[PDB]
Amino acid sequence: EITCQENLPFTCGNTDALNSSSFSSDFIFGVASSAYQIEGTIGRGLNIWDGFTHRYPNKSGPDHGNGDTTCDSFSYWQKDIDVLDELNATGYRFSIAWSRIIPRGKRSRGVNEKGIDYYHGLISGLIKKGITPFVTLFHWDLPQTLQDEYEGFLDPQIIDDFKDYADLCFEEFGDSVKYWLTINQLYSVPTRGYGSALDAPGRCSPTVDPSCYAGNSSTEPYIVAHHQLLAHAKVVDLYRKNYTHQGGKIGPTMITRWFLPYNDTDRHSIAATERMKEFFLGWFMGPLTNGTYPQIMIDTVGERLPSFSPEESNLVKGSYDFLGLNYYFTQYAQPSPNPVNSTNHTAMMDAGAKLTYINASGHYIGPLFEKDKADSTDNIYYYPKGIYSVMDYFKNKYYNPLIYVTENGISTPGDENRNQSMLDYTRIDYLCSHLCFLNKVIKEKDVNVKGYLAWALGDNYEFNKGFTVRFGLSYIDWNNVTDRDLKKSGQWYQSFISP
Amino acid sequence: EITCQENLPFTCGNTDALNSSSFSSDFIFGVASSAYQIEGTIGRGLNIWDGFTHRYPNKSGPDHGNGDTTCDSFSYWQKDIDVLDELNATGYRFSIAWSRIIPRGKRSRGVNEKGIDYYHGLISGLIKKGITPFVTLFHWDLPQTLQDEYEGFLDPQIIDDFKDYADLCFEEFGDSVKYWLTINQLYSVPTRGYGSALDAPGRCSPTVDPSCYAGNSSTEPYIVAHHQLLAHAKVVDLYRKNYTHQGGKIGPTMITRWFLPYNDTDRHSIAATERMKEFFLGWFMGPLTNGTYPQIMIDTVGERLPSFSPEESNLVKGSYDFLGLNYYFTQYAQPSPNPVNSTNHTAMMDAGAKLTYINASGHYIGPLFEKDKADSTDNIYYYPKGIYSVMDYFKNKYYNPLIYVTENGISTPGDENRNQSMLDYTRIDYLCSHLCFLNKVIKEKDVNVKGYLAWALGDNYEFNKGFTVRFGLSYIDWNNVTDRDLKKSGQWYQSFISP
Ligand SMILES: *[C@@H]1O[C@H](CO)[C@@H](O)[C@H](O)[C@H]1NC(C)=O
Ligand SMILES: *[C@@H]1O[C@H](CO)[C@@H](O)[C@H](O)[C@H]1NC(C)=O
Ligand SMILES: *[C@@H]1O[C@H](CO)[C@@H](O)[C@H](O)[C@H]1NC(C)=O
Ligand SMILES: *[C@@H]1O[C@H](CO)[C@@H](O)[C@H](O)[C@H]1NC(C)=O
Ligand SMILES: *[C@@H]1O[C@H](CO)[C@@H](O)[C@H](O)[C@H]1NC(C)=O
Ligand SMILES: *[C@@H]1O[C@H](CO)[C@@H](O)[C@H](O)[C@H]1NC(C)=O
Ligand SMILES: OC[C@H]1N/C(=N\O)[C@H](O)[C@@H](O)[C@@H]1O
Ligand SMILES: OC[C@H]1N/C(=N\O)[C@H](O)[C@@H](O)[C@@H]1O
Ligand SMILES: [Zn+2]
Repeated sequence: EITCQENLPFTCGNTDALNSSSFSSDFIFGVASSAYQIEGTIGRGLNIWDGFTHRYPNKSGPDHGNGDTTCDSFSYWQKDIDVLDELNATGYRFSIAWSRIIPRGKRSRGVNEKGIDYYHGLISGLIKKGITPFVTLFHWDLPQTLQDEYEGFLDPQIIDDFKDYADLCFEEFGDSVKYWLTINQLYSVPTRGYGSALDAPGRCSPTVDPSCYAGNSSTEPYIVAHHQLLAHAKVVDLYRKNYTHQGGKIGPTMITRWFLPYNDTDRHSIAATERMKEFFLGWFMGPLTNGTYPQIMIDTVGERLPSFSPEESNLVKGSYDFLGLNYYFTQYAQPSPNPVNSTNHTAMMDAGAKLTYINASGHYIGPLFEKDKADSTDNIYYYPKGIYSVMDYFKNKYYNPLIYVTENGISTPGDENRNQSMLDYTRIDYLCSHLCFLNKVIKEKDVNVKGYLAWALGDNYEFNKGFTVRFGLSYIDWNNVTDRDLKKSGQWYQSFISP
Repeated sequence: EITCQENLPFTCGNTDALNSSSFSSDFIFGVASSAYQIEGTIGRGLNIWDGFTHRYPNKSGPDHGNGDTTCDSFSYWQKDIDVLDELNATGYRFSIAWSRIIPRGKRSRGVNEKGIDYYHGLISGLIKKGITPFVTLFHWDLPQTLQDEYEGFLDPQIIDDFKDYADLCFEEFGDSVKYWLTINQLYSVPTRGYGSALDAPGRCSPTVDPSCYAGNSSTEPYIVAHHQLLAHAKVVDLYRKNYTHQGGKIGPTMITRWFLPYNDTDRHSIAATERMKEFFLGWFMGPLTNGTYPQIMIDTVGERLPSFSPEESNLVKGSYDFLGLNYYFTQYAQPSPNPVNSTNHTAMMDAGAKLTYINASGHYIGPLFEKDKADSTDNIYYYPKGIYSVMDYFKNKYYNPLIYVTENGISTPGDENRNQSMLDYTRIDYLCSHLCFLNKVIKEKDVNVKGYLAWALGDNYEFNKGFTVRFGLSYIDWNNVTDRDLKKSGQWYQSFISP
């Protein structure tokens, strides 16, 4: 019988009690990254994260930081492999920058052979060290040209451009890459990129944020989400029809959260919690498992929710061999109005829920996850059992999928000095508390989870936050980025992997 | 009788002997800038100077500097107006960033009203201080989308996109702007952007520079130059047919240089010198005055030189109300082979000339203009009489045009500290020596020159050099860019203007 802690102090950092041998022999352990965040612009075209951070610097991060040079994994990819080798990691999730291999967006305009060579070397070096690649085709860094030609995922033109890009990746790298992820966190671009405009490309309704260059927060999230599903599905069908000889697997990445009622004896809060599951997870998992959006979304969103034709439904339903599930935290849900006629209406209001980390009786759900110094009542708190709840829910509700945990991790503040940042015991407690629950759900619920990739391999540019927070298991000095030095968490993870 | 100095020491910094009253009463005096170099990316889309400096950082400058923030004239445009007001300047040349007003390149994709507002405020503030704007529509900063859709000026699609952009500028700002420049230095994009790949977009033949993403240095300069002439001419015809009510004037900007024989008793060097005039100046001035390229270019370049149809010839011939002539220096020319079959052949080799600053008897042409610490035999030297020679030549060869000197200036090294940089006596000597010759040619040759705009208003990002050199008449601290403090040269220029 496995017992896991939900509250500080944690004791799961003792590798005598929790280690890789606690999991099945074949279980993959590693770390994750993405291309905007780590490579730098050298050698690639420009994408919408370049565009957004440069046009709206105060949205790039409080320090106005961006991915121009970052940790320079363009030059120092071997040092990333060395970190993985030091960890004895068996997996590494990274992304391919579309703008590095097809700087002009549309594949007929030519490829960047040097870009292709950069990923070939990375992939070869990973394999030579026994590290299985998990490659994300699209971690948000859309070539700027596509955004400017047709507003990217807002237009159905994205489908074929994304398919031709994907096809080039499978042709060039699929002999060695056997695990592909299509779009990172399907929920995030529609809502943050086209709803709140916190993320690239930064579109929204005028009264949501007057800085947005265009948009409609009420309708565009749905359009973009629908196009993401179609583009994803077209790529999975291409992979499974044209690249079955490579013997690999493909899936989407979901951001997952658990949801609990803000008041667990209040029917209205319970109903909001179930609505959040459908609006946050079912918005994509209903299409992916059934070819349709959830009924509550059909009902509430009405004419703003696109329909799938019968062909599209069939393309999307079942369009995965596995699911990459990212997991960081859980929210309490309570009812909230949905003012659909308000000029500041967003798609995120359609769920009819307000989300918090404190419940009605004043209980904070778990330890601190992210401090927000400008408004401390907006602090995020984590909830280790949420990983158990999410995996259980996916098995039960979503037809027993094969799952890889493709991100899990926690930041520490960029204001800490190097010594403080290296002594990242808060990160060991976060990681180990989640791994304990992950082992527990695999054993108790028989969830088909086959690997875990912690966020992040190293310190990097953090979307929305610049370099004001650090997520790495290895530390990078921004005044001299060559080295990636294992923190206390990296050193702990090394011992967890090889106890 | 006017006597002007050609060699150090100069004495023309004494405003008792040379000042604005030496020139006609109506003569315009001011300074110049360009939008990439001064504004920053905030509030605009991305262009090919963003793309080039980010993809090829070692070509942006030795410091890898770029125009991301620069002197932040987006925020501090009023401080630029204050500099001009302090100078009592009567003119200011600046450029409009296409990517600020039409971030998506093609006007039908929408305009950026806030971008438009930024130039309206600038223009209104200039006029309120009695400063005549001279506005460059295109100072090299092509929206990246156009480069990625069709390779920008490489394709004839540029013509209409540039025309629709220009039309928006005339509609929005032409009620107040009465002097328009179309393309900055017609020679430079074809040769540096598409020949040597020193400049955006960075195309060349593979053996010229293996880093180029595509190109052909032998043919693409000609294609691009031809499209520039067509696009320029289409915009001048639009201005003169549709905006004649505004009562303004439009012209191209030429980079001018004088050329002298490396050996003035050697027929071969004399012939090379005359070939350089045709290949450097006549490449554009033959079309602009006659609708045809020079005969020597027709003969030498052969099938690589595009033809104008009769309609195009007529559009281009006479497509100026004035000429903006930039002038910085003069070269000696000697013969050089033109290996047209060599894989590393460039269009610049077609003139059959090698250019130096030292003649056959060892004479350096004038004072130091730019030191090149990596190869000192590549140092540039200036030649004050060259401004006289150029203006005389334009009057005699090119049908007595109306001329504004739209750039003239000199750098000082970025390694100097602030005190040294403020004590920029070398810049006073450069400026005054040229102004003396400019007054002399107006008086002696009756050249129709009506104003002079020194490069630059302030320190800025220098194409190819980052922040490793300074050109300003006012100093900017890169650790805190708000202020623009007049240097010794700005203070001298103030007294020259108002003696
Ligand atoms: C941040 O920048 C935008 C311009 O993109 C401006 O509209 C907004 O007010 C600024 N935000 C703050 C908090 O100052
Ligand atoms: C607009 O929404 C903001 C946050 O969504 C809210 O504080 C404000 O009341 C809303 N305004 C109206 C008119 O509903
Ligand atoms: C930068 O870091 C690398 C790795 O530690 C080191 O070898 C190199 O000397 C350092 N550079 C400077 C300038 O300190
Ligand atoms: C500069 O960068 C390019 C890659 O864009 C590389 O090909 C070239 O060798 C580097 N130049 C030098 C002098 O190192
Ligand atoms: C290529 O040109 C470079 C400079 O233009 C020159 O030094 C070299 O000789 C040329 N090579 C050939 C094969 O002509
Ligand atoms: C920056 O320069 C401006 C102008 O001199 C000054 O007012 C402001 O205090 C300076 N900022 C800092 C942080 O020094
Ligand atoms: O916020 C941490 C990490 N979290 C993420 N999702 O939750 C992103 O996919 C990744 O790019 C980001 O850096
Ligand atoms: O090199 C000085 C100056 N010289 C220029 N031409 O000669 C450019 O138009 C301008 O952008 C550049 O900064
Ligand atoms: Zn940048």
